[PDB]
Amino acid sequence: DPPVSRTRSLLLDAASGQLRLEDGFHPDAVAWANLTNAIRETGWAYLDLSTNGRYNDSLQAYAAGVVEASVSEELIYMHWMNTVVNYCGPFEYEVGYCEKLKNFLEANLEWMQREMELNPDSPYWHQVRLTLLQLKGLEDSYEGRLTFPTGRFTIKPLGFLLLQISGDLEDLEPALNKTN
Amino acid sequence: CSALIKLLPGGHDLLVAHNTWNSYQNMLRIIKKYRLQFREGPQEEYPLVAGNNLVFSSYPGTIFSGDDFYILGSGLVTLETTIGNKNPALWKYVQPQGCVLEWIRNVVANRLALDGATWADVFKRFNSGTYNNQWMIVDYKAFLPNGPSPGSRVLTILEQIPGMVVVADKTAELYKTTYWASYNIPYFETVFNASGLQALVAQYGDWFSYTKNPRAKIFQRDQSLVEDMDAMVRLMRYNDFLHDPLSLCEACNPKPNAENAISARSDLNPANGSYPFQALHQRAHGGIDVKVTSFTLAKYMSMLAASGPTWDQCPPFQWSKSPFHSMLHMGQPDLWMFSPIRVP
Ligand SMILES: *[C@@H]1O[C@H](CO)[C@@H](O[C@@H]2O[C@H](CO)[C@@H](O)[C@H](O)[C@H]2NC(C)=O)[C@H](O)[C@H]1NC(C)=O
Ligand SMILES: *[C@@H]1O[C@H](CO)[C@@H](O)[C@H](O)[C@H]1NC(C)=O
Ligand SMILES: *[C@@H]1O[C@H](CO)[C@@H](O)[C@H](O)[C@H]1NC(C)=O
Ligand code: NA
Repeated sequence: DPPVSRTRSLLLDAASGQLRLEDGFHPDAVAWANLTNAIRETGWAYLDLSTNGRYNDSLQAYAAGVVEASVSEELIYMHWMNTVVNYCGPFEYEVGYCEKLKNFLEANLEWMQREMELNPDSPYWHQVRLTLLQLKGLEDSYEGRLTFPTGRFTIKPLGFLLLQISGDLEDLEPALNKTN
Repeated sequence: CSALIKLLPGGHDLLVAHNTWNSYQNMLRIIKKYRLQFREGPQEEYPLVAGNNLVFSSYPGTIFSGDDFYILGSGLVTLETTIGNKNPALWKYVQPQGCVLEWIRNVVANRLALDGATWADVFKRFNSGTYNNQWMIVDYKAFLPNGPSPGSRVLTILEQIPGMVVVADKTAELYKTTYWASYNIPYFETVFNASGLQALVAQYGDWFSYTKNPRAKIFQRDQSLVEDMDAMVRLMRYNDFLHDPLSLCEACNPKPNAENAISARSDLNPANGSYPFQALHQRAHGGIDVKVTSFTLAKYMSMLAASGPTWDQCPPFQWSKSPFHSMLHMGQPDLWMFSPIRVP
């Protein structure tokens, strides 16, 4: 049940030095996000989100995911419920497919983590890492627990990754011999 | 999804529009503006990426478009329609190692690219063979209002299937024909052939044809009527399947099919209808938006966006007044009668 407007910032505490969400606009923060929900009136919500370039881009990516999650929690929950809640759930028939998909996604995620470690100087893998940090921060935030990874991190194959891979799954499904 | 890239008469403007086809249950929508400060590489000496600013049509918890439609501060507009793959012999190219999933490849290309060539170059690396799309990359930096064809750089077409990515600059073709339409069918004959579409043309006919499918045909017939932003909205919203001969499905009973339009309304197909293949059935699926931009609008990181199934010439979709009232659609309006809005 989203409010018209919600603004959250993620500050890195000078002392802690821990990340904490605050309400409102704080341009000193690592990131801030503003969700305006006009779905009832226009069929759209609007998000704008900024990260602070005075922090490195890893922390920015993570924080970007965190702040998006914090201003859109209800929308995330509902979208998840509408779209992917049951996908490979606890009670799936297609356990053959779902196990293959979990294996695939875990191996894929591990392969990228490995490539990032093996290629700390790579622009490409750097951009991949930022993308996954953003994903990680989004999931962490929604879960209510902020852990900024400085090295390798684990993405849940069937967590918020599921919201990103809907188009990928259209082909993963047949490639992993799901019936149809 | 449908897309149209329209060169206005006299090259007055270049309009770029995309209409997502999706399950209606996906209709919690967020238009997202990201203002990031990422660098190209893991060191502070690295330049800021070309694509730090981006507006895109999206969904809750979805850290990319999914549609896709993006306006990037690098002057690029990236959009796709999905081609998929019907050749099972290509699936061996879908591997957990050596394949970066499409959504990440998309985000990364969007971030690093300053032009269509580099977008294609970045995106095609570690081709996963998943979310197999035709991507259109419009570089508005290469667009001169009123100017003649610059020969290159305005339009880059990329088509991905497993094990194969084909890329061409299609500026000349855009300027010559005055449009680029996209409608879920690969344009590159090598991609069309490699992904098993010939067999489906052979079995089902024109629907799988690049040039003869209903949308190709409607675009061929009607694209020139897009003379401005609202005309673009209108063609992108287009569904008049009951009365449009181009919406006739000859193997179907009844013959008018709501799938056979620019903006599908599969919900309006009869449940007891007889249909040669699943796309044509009654479904809680169809066009669920239009997003449109222009040279000036892209420049200001801005778009016209309309949310919901088309209601220009079809009754407005309304969950409670639909075969799909029991489907989960939390947070979603019941009645979908929304007009385009400037965003923002
Ligand atoms: C970017 O910034 C963060 C924050 O300053 C760095 O993370 C700190 O790293 C030290 C040593 O790695 C840790 O002990 C601190 O606990 C980290 N702080 C936080 C907030 O977690 C980080 O190393 C920098 N670089 C990268 C690549 O992330
Ligand atoms: C799926 O089945 C095919 C045979 O149709 C087989 O060759 C292939 O190894 C299988 N792929 C996976 C990943 O299960
Ligand atoms: C594609 O397939 C068609 C039908 O078999 C054939 O006529 C054509 O030569 C092929 N084209 C290419 C470029 O592969
Ligand atoms: Na798509």
